[PDB]
Amino acid sequence: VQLVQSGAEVKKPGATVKISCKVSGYSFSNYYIHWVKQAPGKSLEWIGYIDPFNGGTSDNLKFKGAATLTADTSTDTAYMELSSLRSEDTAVYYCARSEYDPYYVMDYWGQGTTVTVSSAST
Amino acid sequence: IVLTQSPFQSVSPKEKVTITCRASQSISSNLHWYQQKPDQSPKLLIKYASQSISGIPSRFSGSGSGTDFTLTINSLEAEDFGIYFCQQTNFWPYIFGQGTKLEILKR
Amino acid sequence: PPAYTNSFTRGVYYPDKVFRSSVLHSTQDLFLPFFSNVTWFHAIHDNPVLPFNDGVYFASTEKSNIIRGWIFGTTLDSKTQSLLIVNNATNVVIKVCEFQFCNDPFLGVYYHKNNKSWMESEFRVYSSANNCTFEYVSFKNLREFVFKNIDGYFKIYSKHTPINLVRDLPQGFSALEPLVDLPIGINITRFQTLLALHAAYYVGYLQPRTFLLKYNENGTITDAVDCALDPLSETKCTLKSFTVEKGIYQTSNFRVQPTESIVRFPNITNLCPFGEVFNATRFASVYAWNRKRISNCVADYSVLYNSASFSTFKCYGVSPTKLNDLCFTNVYADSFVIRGDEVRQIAPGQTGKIADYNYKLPDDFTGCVIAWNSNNLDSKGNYNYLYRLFRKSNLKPFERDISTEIYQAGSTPCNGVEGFNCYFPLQSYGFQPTNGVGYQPYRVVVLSFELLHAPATVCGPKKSTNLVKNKCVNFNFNGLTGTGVLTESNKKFLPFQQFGRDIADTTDAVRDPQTLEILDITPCSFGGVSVITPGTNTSNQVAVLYQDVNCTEVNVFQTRAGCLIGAEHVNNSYECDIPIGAGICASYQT
Ligand SMILES: *[C@@H]1O[C@H](CO)[C@@H](O[C@@H]2O[C@H](CO)[C@@H](O)[C@H](O)[C@H]2NC(C)=O)[C@H](O)[C@H]1NC(C)=O
Ligand SMILES: *[C@@H]1O[C@H](CO)[C@@H](O)[C@H](O)[C@H]1NC(C)=O
Ligand SMILES: *[C@@H]1O[C@H](CO)[C@@H](O)[C@H](O)[C@H]1NC(C)=O
Ligand SMILES: *[C@@H]1O[C@H](CO)[C@@H](O)[C@H](O)[C@H]1NC(C)=O
Ligand SMILES: *[C@@H]1O[C@H](CO)[C@@H](O)[C@H](O)[C@H]1NC(C)=O
Ligand SMILES: *[C@@H]1O[C@H](CO)[C@@H](O)[C@H](O)[C@H]1NC(C)=O
Ligand SMILES: *[C@@H]1O[C@H](CO)[C@@H](O)[C@H](O)[C@H]1NC(C)=O
Ligand SMILES: *[C@@H]1O[C@H](CO)[C@@H](O)[C@H](O)[C@H]1NC(C)=O
Ligand SMILES: *[C@@H]1O[C@H](CO)[C@@H](O)[C@H](O)[C@H]1NC(C)=O
Repeated sequence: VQLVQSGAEVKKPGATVKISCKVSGYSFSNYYIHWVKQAPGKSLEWIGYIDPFNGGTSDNLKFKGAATLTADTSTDTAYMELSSLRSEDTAVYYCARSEYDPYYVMDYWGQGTTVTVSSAST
Repeated sequence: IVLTQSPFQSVSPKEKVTITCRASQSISSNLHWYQQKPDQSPKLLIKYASQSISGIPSRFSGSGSGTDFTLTINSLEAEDFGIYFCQQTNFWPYIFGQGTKLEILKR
Repeated sequence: PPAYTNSFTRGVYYPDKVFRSSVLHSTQDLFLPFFSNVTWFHAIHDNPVLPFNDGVYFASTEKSNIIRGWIFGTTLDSKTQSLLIVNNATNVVIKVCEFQFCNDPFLGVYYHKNNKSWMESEFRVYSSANNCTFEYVSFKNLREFVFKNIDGYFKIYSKHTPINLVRDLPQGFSALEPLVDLPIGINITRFQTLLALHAAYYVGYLQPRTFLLKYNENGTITDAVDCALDPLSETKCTLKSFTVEKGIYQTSNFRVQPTESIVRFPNITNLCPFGEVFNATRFASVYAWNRKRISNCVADYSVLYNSASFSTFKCYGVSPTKLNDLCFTNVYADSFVIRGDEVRQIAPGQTGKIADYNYKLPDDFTGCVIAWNSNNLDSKGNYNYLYRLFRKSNLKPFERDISTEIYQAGSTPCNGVEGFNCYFPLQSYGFQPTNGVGYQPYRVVVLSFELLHAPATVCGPKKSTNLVKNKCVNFNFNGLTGTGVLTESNKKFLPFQQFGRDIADTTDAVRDPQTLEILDITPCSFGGVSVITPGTNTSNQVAVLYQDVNCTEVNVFQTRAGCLIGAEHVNNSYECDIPIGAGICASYQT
């Protein structure tokens, strides 16, 4: 019911962004989390799924940030570390609640996290 | 294992619109439809392509035939239209529709 | 815009407190090289924040004594310390006190009354002080102040000299005793001068040059020579002399730097067969799963890009771009068919039918669980597919349970026939060709490996660059490394022969692992650098001689000796004068 993300992260390209998806309102261990990228004005793009009980990272490669999805079971917070940042990674990163089994549904999500990857500082 | 949508559909209130999700080669009988309001998290309209999550308008329906999966809206309201997505199921990572911005005329 | 100009010789300073006399004494110490550019400023209609770098030169041309201030540090956030210096009514006033600074910190001038400029108490340099770790108190002219921070020591030097030039740093030599040392301990990356506002000054930057000083009898540095400035001055650092007399001195050496690097690894590096795991026609069923050894090979994931792919992809241990970047040890991709929901049931720590009974994976397993629908294929009516619906424990790590034995519910022994609650524990999945997403079988595969710690069997594909020729490069071939000039060579290497070598036991030819061909190698360049000179008594003009190179890697005359730069070949032939090599005798005259 509640997924709250760490705010916008502005980096230089090649640097690292890690983004927190904070679960509340449901059971974290009973749901995988999908991680969904929307490039600004572009389509929905799914970077990977994670498991609460495990290392359940899958990675759609495509854009490669050496990404790894870490879930903090104490705080129910899945992180997405997106490294090797590129100006095209600039986007709104959604985390999406996934089923803990095969039926892949994302009913409820984070609020989205804009990341501006540029040599242009804020 | 990549799916195809029509980028845009323009319809009028009460008229029926169908937005297609066209996946390459094999398809999976599950699919997930999403209405993205501008600058807002897309929300799942249709589950396993046959089902609405609770509270979603009865005008929101989905299906599939062959390699296509339809986002079918009957009797639109000018409040309704938005950017629409379909999500591939299984076959490794879920390849989301390019998106379809729905317009409703008659304003 | 910064208006540069030519440092000339300024910026020499007694590097220590030692005394000497009449003794050319080399020293290697941060200085301002000769004839470098200085970033020159004004006071008109001018005191930006500059980098401190390692140290800083400085000057000003003061008839008017205006430039009274210095503010050094890094942040300048008032939180760290910053030096401050003020020279007012002959009373020097100095502080490391911490305070926060103006847009334009400065001193004021209210022009021309009983107090000329007045506005001593202008004192808008800054907000206000905070913390103080030190205190001390005390175009005709020029004030040269070198500043450098080493080991808790900011340091100053100075000279006050009369000149007359309006434009620029007078050309002439005098060097800078220390005034001070301040044991402050700040770090300083930047600084700003400070001024009395109603006048030129300069900045250098210190570099780790090595100079040849010359002290005089009284012990005052009367001259200096930069070593690195130019050949004639690379000599004088060799001899320890200002006089450099006729003949060819050998100063230094020159090693052609490599282009980039070449990494080359044998083409194909063999292969790892996940297909006959994934695309195997008849999978063993979930209840008996394949365990399949894959070795001496390279993470093959490049077949897995093109396909309908896999209803899920989960491989536990490490990043999926460490598939191909990280080698593994005992590699068993587990070939089996499971029912649809059962991908959950394949995972560590799973309570479930698959997990607890027919296919059970460890909590310590590093590797894969991957799904795809075989309803498109494995479906029929196929009851040969089977599963363990019940078993009396969990399988040990990677263990299987083959039991066709009776599942015995009561203490009444069944004895190989059916009876009351007499069960055959294994059961089958009827596959109904109308199967839906919940009822579809998923062929599912699991890669066993240790992660690291045992030899690379499935390896990562190792990046082999492209090949460059006739050009000095670093390289590695097949783990053979070295640095050379890779050329094309008729050296007929043996079919199984890898290197070449040579009488001196030095790697010579190699064969490109991918495409099989005989590359030479060749050292880079070497050569000495000899500096031909007519005695400095005659000229300052030197002609370098690069021994033993072909003239590229450097009015150039390629010799039998080497690449001679700076002299003019002469068809005529005269008696020998400064013999060079191979019959080539330089001489000075027209
Ligand atoms: C030198 O002063 C600066 C204060 O600006 C310090 O430099 C910073 O050091 C951190 C390391 O923790 C770097 O990540 C920053 O990039 C540095 N800043 C700059 C502008 O380079 C430093 O602590 C000081 N040096 C010493 C030895 O104290
Ligand atoms: C000084 O800088 C100018 C550019 O303004 C450049 O043309 C000149 O070569 C520089 N001189 C030295 C000795 O580096
Ligand atoms: C110079 O400035 C300092 C600032 O601390 C002040 O104390 C001093 O009175 C001024 N005048 C002289 C002559 O030092
Ligand atoms: C040293 O200074 C004295 C001062 O008069 C002078 O007589 C002498 O020539 C000087 N010698 C040198 C080498 O500077
Ligand atoms: C490597 O690939 C090239 C491709 O044309 C081929 O010519 C060469 O023989 C290959 N070598 C090996 C060892 O696979
Ligand atoms: C399996 O065969 C398909 C052919 O449709 C091919 O695209 C895919 O790369 C193959 N993968 C494996 C693991 O054999
Ligand atoms: C060389 O010049 C010096 C002065 O630097 C002078 O004393 C000497 O006479 C010169 N040599 C000859 C041969 O004239
Ligand atoms: C010198 O280098 C040139 C390339 O500029 C080459 O053609 C020539 O053969 C070389 N000769 C010698 C003597 O090194
Ligand atoms: C020597 O004379 C020949 C003409 O016979 C000419 O080609 C050559 O350039 C001359 N040497 C020099 C250094 O000019």
